[PDB]
Amino acid sequence: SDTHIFIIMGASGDLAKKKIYPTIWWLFRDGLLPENTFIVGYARSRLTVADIRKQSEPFFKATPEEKLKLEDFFARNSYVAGQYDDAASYQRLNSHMNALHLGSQANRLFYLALPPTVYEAVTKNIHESCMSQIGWNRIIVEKPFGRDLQSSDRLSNHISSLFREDQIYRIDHYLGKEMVQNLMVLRFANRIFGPIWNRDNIACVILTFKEPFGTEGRGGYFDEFGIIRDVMQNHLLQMLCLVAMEKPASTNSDDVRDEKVKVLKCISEVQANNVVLGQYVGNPDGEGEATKGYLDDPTVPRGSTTATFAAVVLYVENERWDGVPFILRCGKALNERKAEVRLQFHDVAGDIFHQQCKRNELVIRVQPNEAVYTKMMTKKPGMFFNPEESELDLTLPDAYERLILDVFCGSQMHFVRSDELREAWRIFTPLLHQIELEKPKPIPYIYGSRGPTEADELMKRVGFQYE
Amino acid sequence: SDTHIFIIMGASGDLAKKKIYPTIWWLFRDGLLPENTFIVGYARSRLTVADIRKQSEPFFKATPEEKLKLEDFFARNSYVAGQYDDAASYQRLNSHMNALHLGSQANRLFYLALPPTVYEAVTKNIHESCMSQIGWNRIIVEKPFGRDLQSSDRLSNHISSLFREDQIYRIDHYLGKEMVQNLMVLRFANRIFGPIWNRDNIACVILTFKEPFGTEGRGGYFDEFGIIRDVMQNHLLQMLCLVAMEKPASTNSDDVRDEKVKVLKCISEVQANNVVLGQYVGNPDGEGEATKGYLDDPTVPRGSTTATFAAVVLYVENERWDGVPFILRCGKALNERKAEVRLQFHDVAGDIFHQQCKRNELVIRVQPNEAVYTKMMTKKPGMFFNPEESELDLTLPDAYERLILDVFCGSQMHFVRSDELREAWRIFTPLLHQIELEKPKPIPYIYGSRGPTEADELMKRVGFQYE
Amino acid sequence: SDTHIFIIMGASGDLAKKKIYPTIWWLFRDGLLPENTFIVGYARSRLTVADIRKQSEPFFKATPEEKLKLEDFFARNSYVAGQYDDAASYQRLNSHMNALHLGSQANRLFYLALPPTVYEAVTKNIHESCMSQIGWNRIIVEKPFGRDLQSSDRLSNHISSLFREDQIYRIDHYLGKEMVQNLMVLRFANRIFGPIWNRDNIACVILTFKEPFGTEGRGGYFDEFGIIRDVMQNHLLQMLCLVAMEKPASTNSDDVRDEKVKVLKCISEVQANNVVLGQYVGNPDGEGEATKGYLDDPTVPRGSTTATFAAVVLYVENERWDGVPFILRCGKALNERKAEVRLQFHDVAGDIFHQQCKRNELVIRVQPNEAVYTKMMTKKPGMFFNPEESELDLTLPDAYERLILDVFCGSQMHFVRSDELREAWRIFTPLLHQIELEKPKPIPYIYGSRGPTEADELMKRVGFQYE
Amino acid sequence: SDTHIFIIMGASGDLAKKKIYPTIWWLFRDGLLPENTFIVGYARSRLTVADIRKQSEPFFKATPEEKLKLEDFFARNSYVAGQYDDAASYQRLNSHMNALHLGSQANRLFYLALPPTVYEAVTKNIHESCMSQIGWNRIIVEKPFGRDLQSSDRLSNHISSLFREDQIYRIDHYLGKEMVQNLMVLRFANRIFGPIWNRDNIACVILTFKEPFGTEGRGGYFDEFGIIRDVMQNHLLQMLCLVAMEKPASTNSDDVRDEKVKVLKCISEVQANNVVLGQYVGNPDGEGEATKGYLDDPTVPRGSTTATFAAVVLYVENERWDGVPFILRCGKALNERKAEVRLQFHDVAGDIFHQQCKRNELVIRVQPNEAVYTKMMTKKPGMFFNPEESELDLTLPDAYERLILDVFCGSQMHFVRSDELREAWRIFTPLLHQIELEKPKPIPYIYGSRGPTEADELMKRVGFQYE
Repeated sequence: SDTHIFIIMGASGDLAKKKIYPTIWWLFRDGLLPENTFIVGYARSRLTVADIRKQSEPFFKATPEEKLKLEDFFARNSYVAGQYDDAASYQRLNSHMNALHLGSQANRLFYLALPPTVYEAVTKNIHESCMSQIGWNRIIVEKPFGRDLQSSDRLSNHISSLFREDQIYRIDHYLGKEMVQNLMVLRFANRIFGPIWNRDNIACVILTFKEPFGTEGRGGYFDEFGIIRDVMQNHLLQMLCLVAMEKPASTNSDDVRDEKVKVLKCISEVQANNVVLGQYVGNPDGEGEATKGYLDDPTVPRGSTTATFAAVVLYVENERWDGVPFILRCGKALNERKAEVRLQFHDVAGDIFHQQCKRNELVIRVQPNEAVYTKMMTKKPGMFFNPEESELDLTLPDAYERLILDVFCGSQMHFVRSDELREAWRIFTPLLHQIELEKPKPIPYIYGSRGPTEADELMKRVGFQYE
Repeated sequence: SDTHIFIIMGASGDLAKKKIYPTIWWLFRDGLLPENTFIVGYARSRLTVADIRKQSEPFFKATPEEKLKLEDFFARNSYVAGQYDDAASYQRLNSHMNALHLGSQANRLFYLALPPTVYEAVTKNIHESCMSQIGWNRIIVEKPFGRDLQSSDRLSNHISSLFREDQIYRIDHYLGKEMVQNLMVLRFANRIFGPIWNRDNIACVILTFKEPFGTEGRGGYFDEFGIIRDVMQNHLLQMLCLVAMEKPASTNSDDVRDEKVKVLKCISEVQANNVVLGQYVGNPDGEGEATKGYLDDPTVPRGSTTATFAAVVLYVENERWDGVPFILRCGKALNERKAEVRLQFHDVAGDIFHQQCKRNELVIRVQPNEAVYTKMMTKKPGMFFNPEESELDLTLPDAYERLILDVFCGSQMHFVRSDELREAWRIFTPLLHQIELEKPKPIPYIYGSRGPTEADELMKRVGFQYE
Repeated sequence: SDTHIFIIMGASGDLAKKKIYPTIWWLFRDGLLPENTFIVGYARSRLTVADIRKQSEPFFKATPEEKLKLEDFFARNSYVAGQYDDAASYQRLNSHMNALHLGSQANRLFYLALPPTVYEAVTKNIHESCMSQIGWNRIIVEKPFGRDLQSSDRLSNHISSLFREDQIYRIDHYLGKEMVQNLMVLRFANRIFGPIWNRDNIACVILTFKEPFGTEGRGGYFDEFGIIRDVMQNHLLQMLCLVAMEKPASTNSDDVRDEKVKVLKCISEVQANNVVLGQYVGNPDGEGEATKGYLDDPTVPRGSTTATFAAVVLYVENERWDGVPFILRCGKALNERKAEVRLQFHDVAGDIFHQQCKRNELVIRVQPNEAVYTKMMTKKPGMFFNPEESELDLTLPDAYERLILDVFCGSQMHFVRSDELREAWRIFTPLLHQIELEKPKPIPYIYGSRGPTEADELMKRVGFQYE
Repeated sequence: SDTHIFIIMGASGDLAKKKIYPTIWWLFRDGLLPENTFIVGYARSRLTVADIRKQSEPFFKATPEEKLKLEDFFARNSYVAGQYDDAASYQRLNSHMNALHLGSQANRLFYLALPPTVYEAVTKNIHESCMSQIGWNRIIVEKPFGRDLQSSDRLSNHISSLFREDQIYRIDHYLGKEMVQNLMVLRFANRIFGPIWNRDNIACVILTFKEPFGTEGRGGYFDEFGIIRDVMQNHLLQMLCLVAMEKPASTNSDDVRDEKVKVLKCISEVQANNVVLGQYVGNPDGEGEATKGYLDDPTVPRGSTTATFAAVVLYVENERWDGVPFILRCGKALNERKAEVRLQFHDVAGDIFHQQCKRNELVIRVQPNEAVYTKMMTKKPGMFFNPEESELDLTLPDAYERLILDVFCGSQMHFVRSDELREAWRIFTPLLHQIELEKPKPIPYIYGSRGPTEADELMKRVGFQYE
């Protein structure tokens, strides 16, 4: 009902032209955005709505059946050209927004789709210039959230001195939000999985994020950060919080993020003896990009110690998870594209089936195909007592569209908080400093393989049983 | 490899010609019996193998493809005519076995398919004359096992003074042996269902055995015993033992029957305030037998207070099942054929889903259409935290063939023991004495219904939350 | 070192001269305060240090041995005469504080011991002038913290707009801090009482606070608040939070108050059917004040429905405490002085001792005679299996001295938080509004009795088994 | 009434005159024996009541006050001289017993206090001649119950072919029967110790039986058996059964021995890698027998590897005790006399006390100075959250008198059964056969020390945390 404005900061950027504009396109096409919604593209380069349309339509996946809808979408679009650290551009932007249908009363939604080196300046100018005095104001902040505990604290302190937590929306591109809700309903609305969700029954927790592609083209951008900062400290650790949390007081966003930050407070700093780092190398038997390793990219500096694979074992030190390993295994250039939560349960206390029993498993897969199945054992049909391992299944805008829909709706549950981010960086900062100080050489693994075998050895050591 | 003999006592009886000969037919046809197996029918009236063929073939369900195999099977059988209480006849039958290929060294298997009023004489004569000195001897005792604690005690004392527990096989026609193994493997090989199998999680247990037909023709025989002795005293109580048993020390038959009798030893005597007794009456809407009531059968004595339906709540007072109701609901002429084990779980402690969750259920249906499925809630596809109830499935000679194969193989796990049988009557004897002493009037219910609503009121009172 | 200043707001009040001067005197006498500490009294009446001496010496309970040390303590005292709502008075008080040894660098602590209506002006004036620019500043706020959710929210919002939670110290005079630490260590450092601290084992929780004396003198002031607001809203509910809290992430003050707030957030509003209200009436026999009832006090308004006793059942609707009653029983003019936490455990699952077992209890008595004892069953010596009830013991400035020491050391664990207080008032606000709207008549009970019988009936109804 | 006869088989032996006659003295002196109790000594040497008096009075420990009652006890006694393998002597004994006041109607109770090589003939002669046709018959059998599985099965099969389990009373001199009942009431009547009695909480179980003296003169008798067959196979393993048993269906003896044998069936055979065997050596610094080693005894054969100390770790592979070690530590000539049960509990999940908490323990000391106490952490009084470990106590004929009283009363709970003994010998037979075949050398330890250090290393290896 209320009129809204979708503000794309740095709309000329690659991310804005490939993932955000198509994602508001698909959201307006499906009728999910509020009826009165305006898109204002703001960047440094002087462009028009026609230029943005021309440069973004290939990624729109447009069809001839909806050219009228496409024209309606682009009639709601607007562009303002200005520097990110020049105030005059910001009051020009604010005057443009006020020069709209109920622009002053409109709810303003900022998306910061620009390099993080200017987040300070952009947030400083937005607070003084482009706020709305009637409707709410919300900024979407993209990763990276700094690289250390100190930098993350300084950016978070700046933003929280300007905004409040109700206005900060730190987005996580890899959070499905549907399998997360499946997790919460499964382990919180069912008594089957309630009492068994603790130390006494679960042996280990494996949180996986594999990508079959390396760092083609954009290897220099990945070099400065590494796979830990890329995936593990934010996405896999948020999945750890969702898996290991206590039952919240309610399904409110704050009541869930409190449980997540409480789980984070129980995790101690990472020790390097529980970390296996890998770096993919070219495959001689490959066909395309498989024949080029991480160091083969001309944008990667020579002798780069950046790891494209990492397996890290964490321990949530509370009553429910003390001593249970949490193996965060993520890496690039692996054999498949997988992202799942895997729980191995303990062997049954007292075996009457002559060591034929296997550990029960509960897998919550997000990528490529969503599934929730339990690998438990049922009796093999016949005339004889032996269990057999059987896979039993227990289970549409994608993750990004629904995340933007949460930002519109104000559901901040699936976004990392400030204290949550501080604990997430506290867990990993000493290990990252040690890695970037000593520069230990990562274990090379072949492109398309399963990663270094030392990661498998570490998983064996911590108490993981693989068939 | 070793030769076997299958002795059918009372082969001229209805039970033999209707259930036994087809069952051994299906066991021999499927190539499951030992190759050297002899069948020796014995009854009072003078018959031959040809007479048995003429009276039995329509119930064989044979096909023209296997008429040669049928001829081979009937060239293997034999008949002996003699009284059940004459030593000379038993000596003749023993000689008849001795006049067979390796007959003296054969394993002898006696099935008691004759009225229980003469078991006292028949077992005595069998022990006196027909016993085997080399091969094992096994007798299969058909229900009824007496009418109360005293009659069952005297019969069991006689049989155990003659034979040992390794030789007694008290058969349960309604026991699947397929879903029982599924139960044991499900709850004993899986940690998913291990910790939750107790008071803290399971709210109530429903053990159901319904039949869509009444007591046509043979209602007079049912009159003297009633539905309690007919189904509930033995079959439903064995199912209760299998559900409530502790994990045995091994998969041995004795190690399982010890747990069964231990479970029976902690069930108090049945009180009349936990029992709902009903009698099916005609459904004037008719259709067939439905328009004839229990008392409308001329074979039933006038003014018969025999209950064709019974709902009884039992409490296994031990550390695992204290306070958890065990509702045995069995009846005749009900709405459908069903035999299932249903476990309601408690509501989740602390509801963050606005009273939308329902009690989880684990259902182990024995017949028809064997299945093991849990009613647990998944996330409703959509946009919000909405739980919806979903049925998730977790799952070949019939039961009688697999039970006769148990007697052949010596597996005595699914047969009731003497101490187990004595505990079964100590739980039901006071109630039955009260019923046939005071002679209460059962609540009449229409043919084809779900039973008297007083049973539903009883289940609701004891803690069964029916949605 | 690090010189301190202890500013006692309201130096002429009864609370000051009767409890605060003795407490700080005992703190210095025991050598517990920092060596450099100054006590600056401030009130409206023109007084001196000698007037403070003459008005407060009866209550120091001093001895002639330490009269020199008493003189030393009074040599560190001072008085400032100024109105509570005069800016010049606070300016001269700030100048007086600066006119001390290392005064500007001193840590300032203001004890607000003045009537509730004046906090609004006093906090504002203190924040305007009397703040310290170098050392820390802390305020100690005496109850009442408003009369309902609205008044408490107003006062808390004012104070939080002025001060931060690190500076607000809401004092609870009834909180032992010695048996509370014993409770936390007992239930968090021991595996004996760890697993059993949940629904599955605990039947009901009784939190008790009884006084043997009535409302002599201070009767009209008690009239406007009632026993609920006086004791149950703050002290008994904090005891409930301590009993029902999960294990905090650490022993830090914030980590404990977070668990306390999470416990409070899981408690629904109090219903009038779970409340029993009593009002003590004069015991005809008596000896003294027992002859005088609540309305017999001339200062109590006629026809007062104020309850001097209250029994309230609370339910913490979370995973650990769903369905477990929390019976808060507080009252005045009862049979004995008592303040204890009593935990009844369930009956043992399966009784093999012929119903001779009583429910196990864990009692943590705070006053009188601080003790921790559990009532479990031990075998009666002899030749028989006859268990018998046995009491087994499981277990220094007073509570107020250690509470002021907490404010000096900054240990804010034992002080209620703004959100904690908001939740506490949210729980009780509808019930109190109904009480002072409908004006129910409390059940009159004899002075020196155990309270109205309806409280015992309520405990019996909710599941309390009294031997 | 119901006249009783106490037959001491082999009354001329050391065991009778040193332990049994004083025990019946103390039983009749305290008025615990039935009033019509006759004592009949029977052995080879031609003796009289006066001679038994002369040889046994020094061990009677009587007083001149009760010297009058002494004759009354000796006025009920009688003696028969006969060989143990002569039917004429046993017929004479039967006639002598029949030549008593209501001797034919009397209850006959035989004590077998004669060498085990003669038991086979003695039991046969008793069953042939001396059995009672009216009252009950009970035989008390002394250890050893054979040397291994084969001999024990032979003896038990012989006795069971002669007598039934209601007549066989296998005595255990070291079973207190007083602290065992305390343990049962503690863990079965209380929920404080109920849910914590499993894998999830208990880390290890230590079963101790120490003696400060070595083989004094009877080293030759101990040489053929060893400390395993001496104490560990029978007494410590019965303690293991009592600790690890599930809650019986009742307090009946049969229901308890059923659980004991069920626990025994869940114990795998002992492996030599979980066994530490020791042999004590003389201590130069000693004064008396401490200076003489095991091999220094002339009655001990030269080059004897008989173990006088043994530390053995067992595992009860069932649902409640999977992976929990059961360390049986017994030895002779140790530092102190002790026989206790110690249960170490796991570390609390999540330490908020900075690695200060120690594992909770529950100690049930049987001898000396019977006591039950828990070592659990309570807060150290002061100004800090630091717990301290404290010992909190949870707590008359001696053990042998109460055991004979159990035999008289028919309480068979504390006597080992046939199948119990079968499982007990099955557990230890492979290890003992390996010991007697390979003949390993035990680790020498100093007389009066704590035992070999390898035992401590084994306890630390299996999971025992020593402070």
